[PDB]
Amino acid sequence: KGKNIQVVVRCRPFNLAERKASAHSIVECDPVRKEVSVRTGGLADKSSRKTYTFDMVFGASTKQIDVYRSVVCPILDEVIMGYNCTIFAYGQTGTGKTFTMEGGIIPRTLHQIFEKLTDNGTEFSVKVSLLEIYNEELFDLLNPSSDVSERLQMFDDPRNKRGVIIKGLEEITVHNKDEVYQILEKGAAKRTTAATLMNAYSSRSHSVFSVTIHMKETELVKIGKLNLVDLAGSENIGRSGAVDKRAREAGNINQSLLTLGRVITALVERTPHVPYRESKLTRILQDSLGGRTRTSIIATISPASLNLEETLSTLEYAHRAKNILNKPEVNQKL
Amino acid sequence: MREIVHIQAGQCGNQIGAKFWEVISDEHGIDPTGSYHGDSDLQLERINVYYNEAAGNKYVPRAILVDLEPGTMDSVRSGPFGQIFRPDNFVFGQSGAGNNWAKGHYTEGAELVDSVLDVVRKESESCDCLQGFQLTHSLGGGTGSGMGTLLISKIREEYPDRIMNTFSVVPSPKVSDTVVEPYNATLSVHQLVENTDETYCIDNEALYDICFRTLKLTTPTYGDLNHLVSATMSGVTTCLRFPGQLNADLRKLAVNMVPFPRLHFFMPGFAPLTSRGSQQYRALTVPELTQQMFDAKNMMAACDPRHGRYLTVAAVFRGRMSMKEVDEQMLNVQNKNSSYFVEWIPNNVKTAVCDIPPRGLKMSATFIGNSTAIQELFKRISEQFTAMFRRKAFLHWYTGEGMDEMEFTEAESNMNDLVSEYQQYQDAT
Amino acid sequence: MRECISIHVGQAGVQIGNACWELYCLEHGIQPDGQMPSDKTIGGGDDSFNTFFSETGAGKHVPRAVFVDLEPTVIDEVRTGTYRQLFHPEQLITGKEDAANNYARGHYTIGKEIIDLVLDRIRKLADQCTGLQGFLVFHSFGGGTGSGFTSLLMERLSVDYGKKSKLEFSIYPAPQVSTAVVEPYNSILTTHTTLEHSDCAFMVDNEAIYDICRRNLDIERPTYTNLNRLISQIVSSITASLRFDGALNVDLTEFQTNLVPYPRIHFPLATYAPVISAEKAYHEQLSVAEITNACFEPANQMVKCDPRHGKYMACCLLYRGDVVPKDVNAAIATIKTKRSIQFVDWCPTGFKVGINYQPPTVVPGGDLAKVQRAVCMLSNTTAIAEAWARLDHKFDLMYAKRAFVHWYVGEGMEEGEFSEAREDMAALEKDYEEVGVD
Ligand SMILES: Nc1nc2c(ncn2[C@@H]2O[C@H](COP(=O)(O)CP(=O)(O)OP(=O)(O)O)[C@@H](O)[C@H]2O)c(=O)[nH]1
Ligand SMILES: Nc1nc2c(ncn2[C@@H]2O[C@H](COP(=O)(O)CP(=O)(O)OP(=O)(O)O)[C@@H](O)[C@H]2O)c(=O)[nH]1
Ligand SMILES: O=C1CCc2cc(-c3ccc(C(F)(F)F)cc3)ccc2N1
Ligand SMILES: [Mg+2]
Repeated sequence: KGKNIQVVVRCRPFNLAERKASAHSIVECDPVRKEVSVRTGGLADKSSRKTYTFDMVFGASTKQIDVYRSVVCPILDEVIMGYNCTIFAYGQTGTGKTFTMEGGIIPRTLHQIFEKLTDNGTEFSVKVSLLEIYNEELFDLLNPSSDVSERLQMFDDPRNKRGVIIKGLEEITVHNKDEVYQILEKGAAKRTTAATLMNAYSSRSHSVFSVTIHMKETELVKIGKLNLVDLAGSENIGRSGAVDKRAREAGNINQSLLTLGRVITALVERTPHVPYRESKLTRILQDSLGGRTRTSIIATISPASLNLEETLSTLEYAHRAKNILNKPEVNQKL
Repeated sequence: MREIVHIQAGQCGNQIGAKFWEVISDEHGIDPTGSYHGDSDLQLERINVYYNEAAGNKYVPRAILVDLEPGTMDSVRSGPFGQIFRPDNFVFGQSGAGNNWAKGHYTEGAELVDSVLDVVRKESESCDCLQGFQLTHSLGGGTGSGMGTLLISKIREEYPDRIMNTFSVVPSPKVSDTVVEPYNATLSVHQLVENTDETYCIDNEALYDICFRTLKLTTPTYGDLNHLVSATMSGVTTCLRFPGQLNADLRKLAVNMVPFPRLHFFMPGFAPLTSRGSQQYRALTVPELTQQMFDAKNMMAACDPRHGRYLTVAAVFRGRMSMKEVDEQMLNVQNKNSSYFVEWIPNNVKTAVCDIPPRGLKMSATFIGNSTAIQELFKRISEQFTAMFRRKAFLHWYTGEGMDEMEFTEAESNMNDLVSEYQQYQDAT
Repeated sequence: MRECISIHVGQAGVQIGNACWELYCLEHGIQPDGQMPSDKTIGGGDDSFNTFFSETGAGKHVPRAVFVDLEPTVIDEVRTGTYRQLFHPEQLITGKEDAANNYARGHYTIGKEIIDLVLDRIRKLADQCTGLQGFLVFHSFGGGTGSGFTSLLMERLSVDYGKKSKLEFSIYPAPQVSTAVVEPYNSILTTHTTLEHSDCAFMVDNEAIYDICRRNLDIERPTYTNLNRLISQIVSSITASLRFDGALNVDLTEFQTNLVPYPRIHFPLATYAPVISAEKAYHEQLSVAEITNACFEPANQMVKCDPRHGKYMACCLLYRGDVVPKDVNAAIATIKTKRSIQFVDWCPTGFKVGINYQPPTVVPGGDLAKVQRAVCMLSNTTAIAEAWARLDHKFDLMYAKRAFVHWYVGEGMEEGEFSEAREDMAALEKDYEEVGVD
């Protein structure tokens, strides 16, 4: 059941780096269409095109706020219902993982969350967490109080097999927006991963930011949870010419991105075994995968012809995401 | 170079690893002085890389002595070629696991670090890079498991770069001395499996049965079987280290073996596989080795080869083979069973020929593949553990061990998840 | 005269080249020491001589060759060998870390370190030497080393030299079997990109050649060395023509340019005839017709192909031993009259072929008996493309499996590149078909 997992594609305005690249926008975004078309060339020159039709499609032009509004606001209501929701950002840094996170998205969100809840008037508490997944290890950003790595182990809580429990991380509740920001600023610093040669900044680690909201009204008690996941991406080591350690780390993740290719081919498969446990990320994710959790994916792509692989890889993943059946259920609790 | 540290631990491995190292040393043919008795340069260099040269050109074996109890090492040292190892090289905790995976695990570790660090430092210094490390112990028995659990994580942890294979005897599903005994193993192994890139295990029972049956001896001797096992290992080391007309690097083979790295481990196979009388009396024809390998009997572990599926099978021939022989062997495999061959990838098997035929028989081969049945069987054992869990015997001791129940549950759980895949292996051809 | 250097990649590359070189030494009669007790090389440094080695020291001949290997193993053998004494250590290099048969991994990891030395080493020789008409490349498709190495090599060499011709003698996995799962991944991935850079690429029918040679041998199995032996000898014949004028000597490359109407067709398939086993050599004295006819038969064809299926846009003939063009003509009439070989409409003319004065070159300890004449032919067929496809499919299956993505992923190689290989293969096949059609 659940609504199908929602997938939107965003094509970045040609990155300045792209411009230095003199990358050319093969990519065409027809937002009316919600079509995105890529000059593959096929074998042929990229007269040849590959065209996809998307749940939502944003050209470079698409303004950030708009995106959010269209994607976040509906999620926020689900959180207030008790939904568990997750939004994952994929694709190129140029495409604006960084463009998206630098600005909101996060700072904007906590303000709105309190505003909607308090207008709701529900008695509520808000707790946040921020961790980074680096080389298959967990590190607490959110609480500098907590360690650089939050004490991280995960077990099954029997209620949901997919449902898991991450012992030791603490979200600290604050009724006010303000307290959250103070954490927010703190968290960010911890969050930051390694910069890259190619990009000023890169996400070495996948970042998972989670906001849990406890709501009580006269008595019905609901709990809403939102996970904002920012992909960590690798570049070809060979291209990078990065130090071996750097290459290695990139390779690990990159390889992991194949393993993420693989599990998602399984979800499409509806194959008996879904390799959630092969990554900490997909295990944590695990209950969300077409799961009860209401999930949305924002795939960012570069018009640049230069990176064939990422364009092709984002196109394959968009197909593979739809296939898995997302059963968001409002996790409304009384 | 690229020496690998050899580890013997667990009492089993206290024998077994020791046997392996010693036999390998025998393979060295280096005199007990540690100088190289063997005329052969080729062996000498390869061994020599393996064994740091003491003055007097002694060969310093790459091994650590771990004692369940200190006597065990003593027996080892009192055992032959004590001299070759410098006593400095090894140290062992007196305590040992105590045949408790957890209990040993917790207790051992403190000792473990001290011992490991010194040796590891030396070893790290010793070669520019080690291919990896080999562990010998019995998981099924409490210490192999207990030590292994603690050791493996850190040891692996130290170099993610290094690729390590572990050896442990798996408890015979047929019988256990105690129910608890495999219990210690199970947690260890379960934790171990993810931890260690490669595990090589043979069920004790099958090995004993096969060894015994083949032997037609009253029983297989522990040592002898260990010797057999060590022999199995030795060929791999020898062949790879040694030049070969076709030699495959460990990396390529290893990566190759798993269709992708996800597949955690493959189960060992030995060739030639023959009965004691049969093999000893009989000489292998070129096809001969393959056939033995092919049959169920070949697998050290007991499995029905149909029941199992082979992700891949690899054999290392030792010595030269005729190309035609290459053809014949390869051809047979595909022909023999569709399912046996992996449908997906042709040329499932890859073989390398050792440049030099092994000491003794000219041709040697190894078996690679997994036994579906065997893995499944093992999981069943965990189920037995589960049943035991209903008993909830020795929960307290476990408590003393300090391991949580959840680890137990999960340990089974992960295994359960994996095991189904195991069947899947068979399901796929 | 001109000197050539050969490059060996992978164990296979070295071994094969090794066969080549020693043959050269023997054929010259230059002692393996490198300074022949025999008199100095023919015509002093003959063109053949110079390519094979140079006389310096003076009074020493040192071969022009570079041996590269990721894995120390094969190269160390060289060091062992007597030939090693001939080869000054500069020429021979070994690599610590083997490819481990990852094209990408071996290529990236190994290549970076290796290249600088090799390029320098080659460079110095290149500078010193007058130059090569071209150089030969050896490597293994299957071998990771060849795969990774070649890819790195191809771009760099191409970029730097530009004009200098490149030829690659590569081992094409026999459709019968692949040693490794990796090999299909390696081969396809490596091959396609590199090939485009390369003027032409050569692949071997391990199965076809091995079967054919072995069967010709009527021997249970040829030695690998023996198998190499065939390769070397043919090559030597090739060298001989250019090096020393035959009845007709042609610029091999220049002729080759004629031979391949298209850069699109990197290389015509080449054959050597008569197909001579030791026994085959024994059995008959080849005649112009006989050799040609023998050559035509697929048995001759090292590659397993239906020559009928492919068209012959054109073929080349090499001649060895005494020959008279009249005989050639007689062969010509025979061939021309014979329907069986199909000529593409495009090329009305068989021409051209060349003849060598000297009897065919042989690899030392040559298994096969000498043949009066040696010939080589180039043909372009769709079928040859098909063989590539044949391998491709398995690779495709592998890609369908998407197995072992991770290893490449560690490399950072992409599925897309592979897909590109496949697509490129498809396009290439299409091209081959298009050209193939008369
Ligand atoms: N194949 C062999 N199996 C053995 C041998 N000795 C013991 N075993 C098996 O190994 C298991 C016992 O493990 P160990 O010998 O290593 C005892 P360990 O030092 O690890 O721990 P403790 O129980 O604290 O002594 C059990 O399943 C035995 O059947 C041997 O020489 N060969
Ligand atoms: N032309 C020849 N090919 C050979 C010979 N022996 C093996 N081969 C083929 O070579 C291929 C293996 O390649 P290599 O041995 O060169 C391996 P390489 O060094 O490139 O990489 P790795 O060994 O994986 O590190 C495989 O297809 C074999 O069938 C030979 O004597 N001649
Ligand atoms: O079977 C397949 C084909 C490849 C694939 C690639 C991805 C991916 C790889 C890389 C990126 C990124 F780096 F561009 F972000 C994004 C998605 C996800 C799923 C799949 N499934
Ligand atoms: Mg013991």
